[PDB]
Amino acid sequence: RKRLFSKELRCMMYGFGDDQNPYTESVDILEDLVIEFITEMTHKAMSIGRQGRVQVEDIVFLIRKDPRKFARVKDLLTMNEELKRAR
Amino acid sequence: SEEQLNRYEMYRRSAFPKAAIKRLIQSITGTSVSQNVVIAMSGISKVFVGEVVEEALDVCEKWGEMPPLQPKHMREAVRRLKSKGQIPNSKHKKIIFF
Amino acid sequence: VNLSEESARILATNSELVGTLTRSCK
Amino acid sequence: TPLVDFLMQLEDYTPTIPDAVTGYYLNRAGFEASDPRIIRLISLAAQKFISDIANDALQHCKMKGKDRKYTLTMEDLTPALSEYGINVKKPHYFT
Amino acid sequence: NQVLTKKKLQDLVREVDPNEQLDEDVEEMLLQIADDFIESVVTAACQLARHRKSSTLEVKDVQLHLERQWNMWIPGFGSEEIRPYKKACTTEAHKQRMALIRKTTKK
Amino acid sequence: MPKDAQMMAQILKDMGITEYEPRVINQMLEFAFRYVTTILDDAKIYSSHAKKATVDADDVRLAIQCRADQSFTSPPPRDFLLDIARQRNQTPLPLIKPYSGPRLPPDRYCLTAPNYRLKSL
Repeated sequence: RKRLFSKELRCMMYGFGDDQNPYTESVDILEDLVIEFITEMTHKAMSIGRQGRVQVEDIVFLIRKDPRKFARVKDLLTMNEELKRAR
Repeated sequence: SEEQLNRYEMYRRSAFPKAAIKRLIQSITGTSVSQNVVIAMSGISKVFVGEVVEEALDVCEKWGEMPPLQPKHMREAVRRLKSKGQIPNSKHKKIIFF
Repeated sequence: VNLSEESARILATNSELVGTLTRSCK
Repeated sequence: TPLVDFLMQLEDYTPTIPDAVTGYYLNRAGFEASDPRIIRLISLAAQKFISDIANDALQHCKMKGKDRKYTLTMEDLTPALSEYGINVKKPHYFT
Repeated sequence: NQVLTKKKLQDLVREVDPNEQLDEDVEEMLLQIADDFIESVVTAACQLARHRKSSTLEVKDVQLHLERQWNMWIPGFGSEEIRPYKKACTTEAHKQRMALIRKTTKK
Repeated sequence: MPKDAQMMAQILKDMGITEYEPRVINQMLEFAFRYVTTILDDAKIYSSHAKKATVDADDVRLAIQCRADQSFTSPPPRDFLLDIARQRNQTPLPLIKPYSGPRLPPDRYCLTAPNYRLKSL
């Protein structure tokens, strides 16, 4: 595997207080957390609801585990409609 | 100040690209996903990165080191997050009654 | 057409400011 | 400490599990509960544990769509228990 | 030929609470859990390598023992892209025997 | 009575169990269903790890042996209990002080403690 999140993740670590120039072996770690996080929220999402990937079951795991992932997914679903109402 | 305004710019404008996560999720499902799935899944993973870096800078502030983040503060970040159940692993069948 | 060219300008400045030199660590 | 300041929010609460039931299961576990506020805390913490398994099984049932009466069938409780450390595996069709 | 040397262990305690000491009864046991942890990882990762008919211990079977048993995901190594997840290979014999439990129940 | 509940009574009769509750046979069939569907759980993880199509017998043979340490861990063996004892059985018995009142371990190993409780304010 190559790194599909090498330049994007360096902007994000700067966004949360790291540095303007993070180490390469620290973006090596964070790039493998995200690929496992998307895998271990899709392998468990294809057994709940139905054997597909509708987003009405992505919102189930975010409650009762961490409320920040739920309060930041209700903002991305509300603002999808306020950005199509403007057109 | 003049660094807080640059840091707040990177906190909001940065995102994983939707053209790659839609390629990444569909390699796990097999057939297809929707646009409102990729919009949410690209947004939760930014919170999860912000769950680690905001907590890996608590590991670095606890020990006697500076802002550059070594991997010592990053393996410790995943260790402290997993002990509070924040990092989900669907390959460890846990058992609470013994 | 305005949405198509201005989307890549939020990311083009995200390759000029952050991450100028690449580091490593022992 | 949060455990003391929470206990002032417990003087108005009354759990479903009675104090004689909880006060007996602590006796098999190894102590006679003298303070009746410790019995009101282990019973509330164990009432909350049932109230999340029976609630995740409800949202498992309301995610299959039937909307009149919700039956607590094993098909909704068995995936809802696996999120905690209860792994039941019931057989069917004994040959 | 020892792997942990009682100075790396002392810094492992100093990073948690710097005003804390261990006893030599605790140090001689904490040096022993790592001695027993190393052996049980390897003794159950060699057989996964023996299972694949190979003679090299890769990192893909030290992963599968720690994840399944010890609940440890070591991040900074990376794997290959996981194949599309097969969900239910329910067989025909189960599709016809479970279609007899419902046939007696409602009819 | 299915053919595996008719055989579960034969197993208990072959032991020293002549009088059992009738709920036991329903319990020993749930354990026997949970065991084979946990071995075949691990035998499907190991077939995909060696990247084969079916579940062969060498996968089930590994899945049996690689969960006889955590699911069914044993009491310690006879060759280990002899070596632990025969170094414990070589130190002499100590002598006893004449008048020590209640004879007890040091205070960090006993259960004697001031044993406080909350002020019911």
